[PDB]
Amino acid sequence: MAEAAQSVDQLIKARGKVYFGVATDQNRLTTGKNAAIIQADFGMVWPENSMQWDATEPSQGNFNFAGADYLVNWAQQNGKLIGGGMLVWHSQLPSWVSSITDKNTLTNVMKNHITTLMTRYKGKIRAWDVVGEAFNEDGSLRQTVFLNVIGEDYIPIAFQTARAADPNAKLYIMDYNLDSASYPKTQAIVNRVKQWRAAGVPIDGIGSQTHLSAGQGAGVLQALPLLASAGTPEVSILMLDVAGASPTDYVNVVNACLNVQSCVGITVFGVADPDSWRASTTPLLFDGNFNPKPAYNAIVQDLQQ
Repeated sequence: MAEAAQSVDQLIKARGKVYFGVATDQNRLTTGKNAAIIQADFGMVWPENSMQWDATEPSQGNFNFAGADYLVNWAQQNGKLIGGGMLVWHSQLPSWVSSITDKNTLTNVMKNHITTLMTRYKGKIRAWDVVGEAFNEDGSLRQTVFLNVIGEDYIPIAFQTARAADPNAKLYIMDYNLDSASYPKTQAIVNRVKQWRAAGVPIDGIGSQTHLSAGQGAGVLQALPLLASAGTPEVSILMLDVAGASPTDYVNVVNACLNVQSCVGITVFGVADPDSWRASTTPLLFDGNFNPKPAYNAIVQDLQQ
């Protein structure tokens, strides 16, 4: 009953991009047709939760890598690239980290978390989301424990530490609602990343978590070039999904990446609609029967060359 298809990963590489990827983890790989679809159609996998802080360091200095190892091992078995993260994020943070008020203590904790995770997989990981969701909607920095205890230097320090732990990895800052050039948040992240790179922070990429509502794909055609103007080596579309999964929206986002030389690829936030955090809007590229949806076939048509 499986349908004939083409790999969007193979097609996007033929157009000069690095990958078309997907978020997943052990329980998805064990169920449905996820592993088979990822094997056939996607070239990079990202851990949805198994590399988050609550999963990997549930108490200080006590690391748990079972779920992360599963994904890394599966990807290597199956010839897939691997992305990791998020290393520094206020969500899915254990309470013991929020307990800390001493600046030097939290710095050491953050640096240890980054170094331990990145060293375990040194040379194996294409890219790490070093800092995620650091900005408020108005463009100011989000008042997380890291900002409140360490200050603004937590971002410089996090990236310097990551570069040392694995110099081969691409180091990303990531955020959401960067989907319109008109947003104060989009302009602010660009301004701050330019200034951070002038301060020597090794921010290799900006990753735009592109959770779109219907019709918002068109806006990414202007938002992504604006993000590229920060001058980072790379940008990327991360955690893509689209309410309604209209082919027009999905093709607009793909074309945004094709239009930007620093865009290295696109990652979709899961395989099949029923597993989406917004499943009721059927926002992914495969349906509940694990068959490719019209948007998948529209991407395929757009990437033919």
